[PDB]
Amino acid sequence: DVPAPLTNLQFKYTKIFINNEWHSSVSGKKFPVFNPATEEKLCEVEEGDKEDVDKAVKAARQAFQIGSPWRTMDASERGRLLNKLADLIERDRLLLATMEAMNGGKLFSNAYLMDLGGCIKTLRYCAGWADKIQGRTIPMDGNFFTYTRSEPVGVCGQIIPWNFPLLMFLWKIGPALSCGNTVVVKPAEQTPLTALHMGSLIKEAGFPPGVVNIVPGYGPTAGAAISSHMDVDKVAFTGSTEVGKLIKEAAGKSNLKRVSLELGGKSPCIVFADADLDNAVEFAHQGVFYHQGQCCIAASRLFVEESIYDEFVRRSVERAKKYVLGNPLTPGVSQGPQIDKEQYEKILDLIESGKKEGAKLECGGGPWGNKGYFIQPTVFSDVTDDMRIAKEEIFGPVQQIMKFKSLDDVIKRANNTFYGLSAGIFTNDIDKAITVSSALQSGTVWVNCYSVVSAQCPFGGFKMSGNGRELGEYGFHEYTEVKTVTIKISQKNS
Amino acid sequence: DVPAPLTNLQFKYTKIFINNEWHSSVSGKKFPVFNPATEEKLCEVEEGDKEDVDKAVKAARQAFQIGSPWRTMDASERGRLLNKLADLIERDRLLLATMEAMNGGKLFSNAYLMDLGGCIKTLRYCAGWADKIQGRTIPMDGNFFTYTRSEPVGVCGQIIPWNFPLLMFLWKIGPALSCGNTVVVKPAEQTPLTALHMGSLIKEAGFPPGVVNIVPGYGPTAGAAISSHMDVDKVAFTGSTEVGKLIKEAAGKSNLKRVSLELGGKSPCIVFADADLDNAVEFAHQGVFYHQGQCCIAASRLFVEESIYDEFVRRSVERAKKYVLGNPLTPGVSQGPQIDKEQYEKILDLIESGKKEGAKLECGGGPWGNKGYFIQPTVFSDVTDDMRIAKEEIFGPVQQIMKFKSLDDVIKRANNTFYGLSAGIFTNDIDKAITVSSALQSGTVWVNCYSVVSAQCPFGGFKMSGNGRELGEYGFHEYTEVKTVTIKISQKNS
Amino acid sequence: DVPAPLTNLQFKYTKIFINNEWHSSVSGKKFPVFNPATEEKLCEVEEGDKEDVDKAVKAARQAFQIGSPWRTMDASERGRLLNKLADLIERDRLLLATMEAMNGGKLFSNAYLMDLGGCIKTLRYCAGWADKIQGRTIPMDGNFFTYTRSEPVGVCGQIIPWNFPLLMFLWKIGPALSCGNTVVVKPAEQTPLTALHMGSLIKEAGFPPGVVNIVPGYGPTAGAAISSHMDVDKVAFTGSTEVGKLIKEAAGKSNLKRVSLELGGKSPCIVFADADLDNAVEFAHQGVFYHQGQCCIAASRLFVEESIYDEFVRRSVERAKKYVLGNPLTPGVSQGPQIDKEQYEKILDLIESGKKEGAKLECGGGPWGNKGYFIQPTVFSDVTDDMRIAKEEIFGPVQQIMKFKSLDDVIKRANNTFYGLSAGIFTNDIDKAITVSSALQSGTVWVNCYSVVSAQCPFGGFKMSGNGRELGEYGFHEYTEVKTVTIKISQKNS
Amino acid sequence: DVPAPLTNLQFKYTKIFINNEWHSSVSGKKFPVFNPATEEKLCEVEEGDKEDVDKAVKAARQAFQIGSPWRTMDASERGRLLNKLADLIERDRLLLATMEAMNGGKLFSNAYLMDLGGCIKTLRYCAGWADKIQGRTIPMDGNFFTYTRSEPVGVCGQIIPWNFPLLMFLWKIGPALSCGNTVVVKPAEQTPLTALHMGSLIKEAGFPPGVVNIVPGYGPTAGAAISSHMDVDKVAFTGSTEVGKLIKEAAGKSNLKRVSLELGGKSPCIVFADADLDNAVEFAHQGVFYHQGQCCIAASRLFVEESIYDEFVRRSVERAKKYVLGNPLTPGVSQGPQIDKEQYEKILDLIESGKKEGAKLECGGGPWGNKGYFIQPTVFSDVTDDMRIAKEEIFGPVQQIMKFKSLDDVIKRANNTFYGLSAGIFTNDIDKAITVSSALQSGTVWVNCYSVVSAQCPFGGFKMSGNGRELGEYGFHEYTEVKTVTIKISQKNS
Ligand SMILES: NC(=O)c1ccc[n+]([C@@H]2O[C@H](COP(=O)([O-])OP(=O)(O)OC[C@H]3O[C@@H](n4cnc5c(N)ncnc54)[C@H](O)[C@@H]3O)[C@@H](O)[C@H]2O)c1
Ligand SMILES: *C[C@@H]1CN(C(=O)CCCCC)c2cc(O)c3ccccc3c21
Ligand SMILES: [Mg+2]
Ligand SMILES: [Mg+2]
Ligand SMILES: [Mg+2]
Ligand SMILES: [Mg+2]
Repeated sequence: DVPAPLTNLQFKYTKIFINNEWHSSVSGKKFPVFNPATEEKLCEVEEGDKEDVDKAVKAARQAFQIGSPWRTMDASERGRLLNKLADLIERDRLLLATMEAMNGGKLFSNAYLMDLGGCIKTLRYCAGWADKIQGRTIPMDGNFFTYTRSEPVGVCGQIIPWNFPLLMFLWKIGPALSCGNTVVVKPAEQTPLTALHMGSLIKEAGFPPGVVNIVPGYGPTAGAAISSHMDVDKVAFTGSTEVGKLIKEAAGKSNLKRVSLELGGKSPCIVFADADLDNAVEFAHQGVFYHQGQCCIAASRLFVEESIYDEFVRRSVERAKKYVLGNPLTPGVSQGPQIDKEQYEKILDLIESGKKEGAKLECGGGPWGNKGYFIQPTVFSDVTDDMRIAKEEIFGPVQQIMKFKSLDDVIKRANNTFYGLSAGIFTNDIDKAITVSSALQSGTVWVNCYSVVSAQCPFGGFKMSGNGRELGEYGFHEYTEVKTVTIKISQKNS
Repeated sequence: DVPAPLTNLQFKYTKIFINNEWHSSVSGKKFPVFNPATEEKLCEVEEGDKEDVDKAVKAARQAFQIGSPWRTMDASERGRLLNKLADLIERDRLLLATMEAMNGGKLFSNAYLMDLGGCIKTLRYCAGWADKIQGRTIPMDGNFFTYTRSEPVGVCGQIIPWNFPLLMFLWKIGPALSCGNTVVVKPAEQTPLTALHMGSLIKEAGFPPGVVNIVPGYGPTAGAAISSHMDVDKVAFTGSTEVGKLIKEAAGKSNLKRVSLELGGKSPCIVFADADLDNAVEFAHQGVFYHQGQCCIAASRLFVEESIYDEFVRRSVERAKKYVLGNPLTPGVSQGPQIDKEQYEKILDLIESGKKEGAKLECGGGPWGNKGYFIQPTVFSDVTDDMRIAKEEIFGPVQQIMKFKSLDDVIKRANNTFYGLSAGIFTNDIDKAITVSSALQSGTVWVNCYSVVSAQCPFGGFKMSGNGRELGEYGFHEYTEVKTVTIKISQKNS
Repeated sequence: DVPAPLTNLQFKYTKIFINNEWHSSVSGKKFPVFNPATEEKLCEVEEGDKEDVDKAVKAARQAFQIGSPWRTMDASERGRLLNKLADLIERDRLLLATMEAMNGGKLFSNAYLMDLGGCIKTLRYCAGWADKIQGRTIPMDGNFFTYTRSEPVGVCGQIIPWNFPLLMFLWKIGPALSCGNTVVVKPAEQTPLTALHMGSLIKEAGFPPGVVNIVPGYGPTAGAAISSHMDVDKVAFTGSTEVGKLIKEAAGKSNLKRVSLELGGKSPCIVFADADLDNAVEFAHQGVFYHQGQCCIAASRLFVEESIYDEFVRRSVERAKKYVLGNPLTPGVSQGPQIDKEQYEKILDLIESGKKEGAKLECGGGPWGNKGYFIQPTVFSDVTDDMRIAKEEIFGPVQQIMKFKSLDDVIKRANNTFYGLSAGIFTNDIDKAITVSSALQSGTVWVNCYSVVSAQCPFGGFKMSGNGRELGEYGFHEYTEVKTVTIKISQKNS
Repeated sequence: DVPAPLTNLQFKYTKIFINNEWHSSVSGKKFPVFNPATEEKLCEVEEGDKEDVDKAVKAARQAFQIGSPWRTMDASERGRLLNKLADLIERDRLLLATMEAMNGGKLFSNAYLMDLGGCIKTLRYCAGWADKIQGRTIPMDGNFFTYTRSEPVGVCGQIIPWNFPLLMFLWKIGPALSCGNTVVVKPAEQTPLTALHMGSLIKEAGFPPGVVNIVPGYGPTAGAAISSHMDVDKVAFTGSTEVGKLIKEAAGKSNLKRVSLELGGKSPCIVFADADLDNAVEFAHQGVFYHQGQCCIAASRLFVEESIYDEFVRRSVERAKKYVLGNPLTPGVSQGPQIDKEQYEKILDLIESGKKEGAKLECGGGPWGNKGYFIQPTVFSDVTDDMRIAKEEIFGPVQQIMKFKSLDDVIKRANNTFYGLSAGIFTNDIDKAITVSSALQSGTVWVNCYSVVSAQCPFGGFKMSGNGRELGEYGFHEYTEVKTVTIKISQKNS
């Protein structure tokens, strides 16, 4: 039961958020934000750059000083504040979902049910960890009492993408704040608006000034000012593998800030002949087509065992033709646009390369309409490993179906990539489920399912799909810096 | 390479061990110890009773005093000492395996390979935990610094059975000493000898006097003096359910000592029609017949799905006929005797009740030989839930085979017992493996195997099969007592 | 800022709570509940006995069946429900606090601020753990995949006292429910009313029927029916050491249910000559006098170093005379009554024994008024270790002040008791704070403070003050039963 | 019992170690290795470069393949192998200590007692973790079974310095192998020899070929080939800040390899007026002067409260005059040389800058001897924060003494650096010990001691002193890569 979206949405929060106040850009420049389904301008936003990032970093640093309200507050109160923030998101759920759909080209009921649901659940999970992040007491050698503190890391710069704008925002700030950090967040230039609304809710919830700062603007300006900043203790980034390398490099060049990255993928989904086919087809399909193919974890290499290949192809093609393209706020639309022209063209070019290189176009395979960035859902069969569409992250509604016969071969092929974010396996065989999931070089492996992401699980990549984990117990701990304290005593006892 | 067993074994360690010295019993009484295969007396051992336990408890208490060598030693030195002990057991393996086989009625190659191997591995595992048992620092409300210590509990009384005498001995002392406790061990009256040899090695390894004390003797005398003792901080018991109840009652009446129990079982082994049959037959067979059926975890209700039941029965019966009974030191013998007359008679009485209640006797069914307590390997089929042989722990070489046709039924029947020590499930279906293992009320559930016990895993019962877990990470934490220390400070910071 | 208490409170929930419904006692009997400050009857409550407990246990067992709503619900939803319950407590805070003050003889603003605040904080802490209770994956020997499940224990019987009725109620149900158990709760006969109100809020929050059942009634009837019940998996108890022994015994005799206990104390508070005296006097004072001396953790042996003894006595006596006795709902009253006549007389008798045995009565020392169970706040000096008032838990407003000179002596004297719940030390010396807190045989040790209890910390006794811990990470885990699952695989890899 | 050092040492292991075999460099070049006390050449070693690193990386990759001996071995056997290696180091202790002292300029009794002792203890600690590294099972939302594996990361390049060559070698390989990784080690060009001896012992202990590979050689050649390598999964580096930046940059540019760094320091040691002076003088003195000042953690800003500053200076100066410089193998020598010319000259240049900037030269201040790189022990007083000797890591026997009078000031001054490796605080005040240790931005804070480093504790820097922790529980988790496995099931139960 999903309400009707708001239609005549008026914008309010369009400025830089520092110390719980709204500021104009130091330059005075602004940049436009668009609806990808219509190409209309939604509003303009202050364009943050280096000098705005520097103010935000100062604010975050002051809020993190020993003795400050955020440092001396009970851990349990950090938790309380995070739950209050989630209450405010629930109150503003329609507004946020509409806003997210409009700005992001995202199907409204998905934005309402999945994105917003995920935002709330994430924050609630995080809230619960605040007073449960613990250090140790250690029975070291000699007459000493030794303990550790799990302290916050400090000022954390957080740079995020356009595909799940609000959700990614909360994935970053929730764990950081739960652990006691302060943050400077740089939303994607395509999708600042829901993040800016969150600023108003952070203030309303009662967070002290300087605890969250938000600086909308471009990557090589505001983004790079964060990655290179001499007083940012940690940078966390989600985005393209290419900018990820630049972030790590900049961290090295500047102050050796801690780095965490999630960079997208080319995730294999392997379907063995004993799999439940109905289950497998639907999961594989959603796994590559969700949000117009704009998921990091997209099942973009679908390996199907020979004896079921033709049938799986047939069913996949049938499934891919059940969409109605158009405005994602409009009742009955089941596929939205891609986010912007750069992505649209990237994807068309890759689609052309699959045609040129001999893959079999089964459906779709070109643009749709004459307004907004729409691409027809496309399936290719007889794809081979050396094709661009088998190698490169497409980030559009383009499914690749490939054949295998040997178990050892499909594992080596699945693993033969610099990516490692996720993978899926479909089989009813216990032994294969365990051993194949052990052998895949992927951060998450799903078994008889795909795209199952929950706040209780750590999430992130092997190899060039990432450094570190987000969420679960394991993620939390990476927003802490360990301090060992060792005290000389006259006599130690067990 | 299993070497030849020693033959002409001379006994040396036959006394009460306290403060690293050997003592006569206070009464001067001794009790005889027998070889169950031949009924000949091996030697006499000092008969420990209440007054000897009191001496052992004072020794253990003194060794536990704040400022003693054992309390002030580095945790890592506790670990070194445990590893040194394991070296000594390695050195003395042939002698201990021989002794264990003679005293216990145990197949000599099994004593040498399984029991002794397990002793060594258990101690090595324990040794590694010693300086890794850690407390916490805790972000509690208010201007306080709080931490916890994982202290040893103190003086632990440890009462053990006759079926794996040396391995049980090490299962008790290893974790206890790892965590810094002192102990008073009470070996079974049937099988004190390898434990007494262990005293010599504990001394040789260099443990401080009073850290391990061993009081051979009977149950209602020495055992009960431990369970009722007003200065024992914890009792750990492995044995019968009946006596476990007495121990727990004694603890309640005396000084509320902490209690952990492992009490045996009536463990179900469920073989689904989709299972690998060769694998299931062998594991289920070893699962009930191992060590003349004298395993707490014996797979003594074998539920087999109707479509494969007859075949499974036929194959189990054929497998059960491949034994040579005799002296467990003699090459080619593959089944030894039961431990003693009382067990022998309990088993024959239960075999008799199966015949009387209408079970189908497939093979075996009575004694063998003219010396020592031997029973033919016995298989009953068409067993039903209401039969004594389906409800009571038999603890001899007696297999019950029953059938089932519904998943829900067989879970409910498996669970319908006051026991809950272990269970097995044989299937190739992923869903059944996870969901049935979740639904079984048993401490250890094996899938496509049985009797896989390892030091890294916690082991113990649901329901009346026990309280607490032994070994693994979890075991070690039940040999500690948690102390919270909360220190007022002028101002807390995260 | 505390509101005025309700004055004309009408009672509504007076029945047995089973399956989210209100039931008459099977017998039809009822028992009266009184205001201890006035001796007026508040109302009558259904008198639960064995047959009511049996219905409650059946309900709890059915709610815990595999497939039931409570077993299949997301862990995160158990958390959500617990936070909703805390929201309802906040909504009903005035009502509950008034009710608690009236029924319990508790100072209203303490009930409002401390008890109710604690109730809410406790539940919020618990809620946060629900989806963070995790098992393990274990790299055991051999070709196996091994994991553990932290499953709930089952049906947990929970028996509680009259001193902090609502708070103790939530201490029990919060962690149990967070971990997925079902419960049968037996409030104290003196103080059922706030617990019964909680039943209405549990239903209103949405908990499934049978998840919490509440059976008001007496100890040797309803209490003993729980401790002896053959289908209760665990009993948790707070109360007198005497009934604790009976609970453990009954657990042993019946079904070996798991036992956890918190049993009160004789806690030492040690004040060294370098202590801040202002701080120390006020903490020691509150530490023994809070809630009319009716805290388990009462600082009822106050050891003061010789050179400051006379001054500490003087200041303590002055502090003890600053009370206004009377009705705990009345503005300006700072000391309420004791809970009932049995306690009142226990305390008077102990006060008489201190007079008889030669302690120096410094103030108070007898009853007050002629209605309700009021005792004048009493301080004794020159108390010695062999006096009844130095040995026995008094549970009334009676402070014992004792002298020491030697550090080693005061430690041995502090430790010379069967009790071990808590202790305090006041010193500015780092070395003493660490080493003395290590040497004290007490579950919680406070340093330069006293009575600091928070949900993030495990809480419970050494020796005869308890078995197990409540709250913190450590408590949570004791409402779980560990299951190890070991799966045979073709080949294991690290 | 420190034995006499060997004199007439013959070298045997001088080559590149790959797959348990010794190789010439691919170029055929060798490089000379010197004794810094005498400047004489010890031997020549094969000069490893990019092509030799490529060979080592292929070997390590192959040894890491799914199904290899190293991947399929029981975790507990990894532990056994580590303990066996520690046995071999024990056997070869005199030879290794002699070698370490000759090659490193290190006091022979310190090499034998401290360095070698530490090597052995570090490996024993690591050995015990191997089969105790565990993942999780996770109660995630929905009908799923989720678990995590703590897998090894893979191929780890490990680049180490000249100051504790063998101990650093074991600090790197111990945890890495414990967790199941394979490695490529690059010892410092000044000090390859004990590491090459270790290759022989790795082979003798029985590790599979390719599990450890060692490539002696220079930094910008072999080191850089590791940090840039497209098939190394993680680089771990201990050394200068400057080079740490290069490594992190190289990782970003190449394959986003995981990076951990320990980079040295400018560690403050704060002595309050209430401290025990005798204790503080000695710890602060050893804290800066140990191993000719060549410790990352050197207490190189000594802040002393004004009321005791002059006395502290006087006593420090007297202590600094009790050295005999010479060959560190000669009985009675208590200070050896600096490692090499470049370090020697860096130190003299810094000493010079102290004189020029107005520090008060109390003793020492220039070179000594006519052979080897010796510098007089030097103490400067009246040092101020802006001086080169207060800002830069000197890494020679040079003590800076400064004064302070306010707690707030001294914390701010201690923290005002880009380093954050360690700090010490000397005080007897409980409040200061906890609160100042909390406020210091340093990885290890010692209280009333200094330089207490133990295998059970995590060790590493805040800020530009490092990324990540080594050793303790926490260290071991950075040699793992977390994989989440999520399996669809028909119905989940708690
Ligand atoms: N630890 C504590 O917080 C605590 C609380 C109350 C009392 N006490 C101590 O105990 C003394 C006596 O108080 P009490 O008589 O009110 O406490 P108690 O131990 O009798 O009662 C505690 C709870 O146990 C129940 N109970 C009583 N008898 C039982 C039995 N035979 N089987 C099962 N349950 C039973 C009661 O009905 C109540 O719910 C007090 O003076 C005090 O010293 C300690
Ligand atoms: C009874 C004991 C004391 N207490 C306090 O809050 C005293 C504080 C007084 C100074 C303002 C307290 C609190 C909680 O939460 C408890 C829980 C369980 C057992 C005992 C207590 C106490
Ligand atoms: Mg880009
Ligand atoms: Mg018996
Ligand atoms: Mg009573
Ligand atoms: Mg250099």
